[PDB]
This record gives sequence, C-alpha cells and structure tokens, in this order.
Amino acid sequence: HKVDQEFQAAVSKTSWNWLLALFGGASSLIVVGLIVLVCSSMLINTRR
Amino acid sequence: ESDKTFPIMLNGQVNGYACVVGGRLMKPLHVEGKIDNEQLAAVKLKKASMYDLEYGDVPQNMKSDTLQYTSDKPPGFYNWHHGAVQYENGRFTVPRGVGGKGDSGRPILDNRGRVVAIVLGGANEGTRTALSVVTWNQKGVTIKDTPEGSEPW
Amino acid sequence: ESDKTFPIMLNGQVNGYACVVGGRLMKPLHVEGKIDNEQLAAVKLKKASMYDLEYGDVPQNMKSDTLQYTSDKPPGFYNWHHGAVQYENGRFTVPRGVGGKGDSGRPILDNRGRVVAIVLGGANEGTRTALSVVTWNQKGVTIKDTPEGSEPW
Repeated sequence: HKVDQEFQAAVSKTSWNWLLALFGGASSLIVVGLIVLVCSSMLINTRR
Repeated sequence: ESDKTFPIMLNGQVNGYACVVGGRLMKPLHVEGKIDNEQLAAVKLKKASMYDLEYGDVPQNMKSDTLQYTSDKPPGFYNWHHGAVQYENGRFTVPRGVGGKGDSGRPILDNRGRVVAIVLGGANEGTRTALSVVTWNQKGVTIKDTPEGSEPW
Repeated sequence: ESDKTFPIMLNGQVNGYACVVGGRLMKPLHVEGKIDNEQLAAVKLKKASMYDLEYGDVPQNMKSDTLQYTSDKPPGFYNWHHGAVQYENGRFTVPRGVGGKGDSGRPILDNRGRVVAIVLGGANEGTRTALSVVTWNQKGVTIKDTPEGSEPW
C-alpha cells in the first residue's frame, strides 16, 4: 500500500453526513433547551 | 380563618400554617412539618422552589368552602389574625414587635372575607416591620415581594 | 317554569325535563323517554351528541310563548324550582341534599324570569353540590361548565 490510511480522510461523506446529523441533533437540542430556559427566565423577570 | 387554616406540627410544635384558596392548598416550603389534617397528609404537593412554596390539589369535600380569592388591592388597612396590616406604597407592613417565627403561611384576609396575600417572612426597620409576602397582580401574576433584609419566618 | 317545562316519561316514571327557549325546544341526550306533549312529538330532534343534547324547531302557534335566554350573568343567587342556586367564579352550586336524578333539563331562572342555564347533572361535595350545566356567553356562545366528578342526572 503506497499511501497510509488516516482517520480524517478515511470515512465516506455519507457516513460523515449521517454521523454529523446525529450528533448535531443532540447539540441543537441542548442549545434550544438552554435558550428556552433563558427566555423563560427573562419572561418571568420582565412580567414579574 | 380559624376554621379553614390548619396548624403544622414540627416535633409537636406549631411552626406555620397551610392555606386553601380556590380549591388548591398552599404551604411555604421553608417551613418543615406535618399537616395536622389526616386527609391533607395524603395530598400530593408539587413545589415552586423559587417562590418558596408547594401547592397541591385538594379533595372534593372541602374545595368549595375555601377562602375566596381577589386581586384588587387599594392601599389601606387589611384584616389579619394578629390585627390589621397596612398596605402602602405597594408594601405590606405591620407594627414592629408583632409577628415572628411560626407565622409563615398566615393568610391576610379582606373585609369581605377574601385573601389578598400570604405571609412568608418579615424584616424589622425599627419603626415598622415590612412583611416579605406573595402579592398578586391584575394580569394574574404572583410576585413574591421581599423587602431588603427579609428573613423567612 | 311550571307552564312551559314539560316532563319526559319512561314506563310511567319521570326521568327528565325538556325546555322551550328562544322559540326552539331542547331535550338532553343522557335521559331516554317520551315527551309528554303530543304536538312537540312530531318535531325531528337534531342531535348535538358532544353537547349531550337535542334541539328542534317548534311549530308556529306556541313559538310566541316561550322562555327567554340571557347572556348577562351577575354573580350571586338565581331562581330554581328547588330554591336559590349560587353562582360565583364561573361556577354554579346548590346547597347539598337539593336536587337529584330526573332533574336534568330544568332551567335556571333569574329575577326577570329569563333562563340563565340548563341543569344537566350535579356532583355532591359535602358542603354543597356543584352543578354541571350549560351556559351562554357574551359573544353568542354556548359553553359547558362540568366540574370534576360530575355525574349526569
């Protein structure tokens, strides 16, 4: 084998897209949860 | 007040009061103890920790005979188990000396028999004592008004 | 009430009341029986099942002499065959031990002899009895008021 096998450029863009979508789902979920908590707190403070 | 307000037991001593309004039973969270009423002991309480309170759905046989609610709060004198409380400048105050530990959860009643606020604590200014309580609004918002230096009773 | 309220029979037993209001006849669905009056027996009863009711268009002669509904509901006391019914916080109640099965469809009367609600059932709650009924509204709307534990009379 004339070229070494790395980790970055060793997985297809289909697998990369699926993995990134699955992980970004959780990332998006946690950030939307955080902004939901923040906006609820701000609404409570404003309408208090 | 006397009929509907129940003492709470902490090792056999009074330490607070649980108040029923509009078919829901409220109790301050900071006061720890057991409700004297055997039935209310079985009522599940869900807690608002930030408001220092727990509220629960009351049974079917006693929700009607409840302290009727209200929201209009003109300044002046209002009823109280220990006497009269002065509501002025959007603040509830009492003469300095009356009230203390064990009076948390005491309802403040109206002239017509309705509830205006529930007591949680008090801070002594030397001249009077400003009560840290929960006061309602026209838009149905319950603001926990606590003057500076408030200590829960 | 007596002149223009017609019982419904079943095997010689009265089980419900039909009411003529606004020029139209109403009869609740949970009760089964025969309308006493012969002339109204020929009306086709259009059913609102989710409203637990049937309504029908009355003939010409008697449409002039019917009960009148109302929209404004000042809280307090309202007339009824079994006395005064108490209205507050958007809820109807009666003193306990008053009313029972077979009283469905009996209208709630007021000072100026106009209907404010139609009785459908009641839940006994010890101190009082909360009436599960149907009421009108300011914007020309019919709304059910059925408290928890309501059982149809």
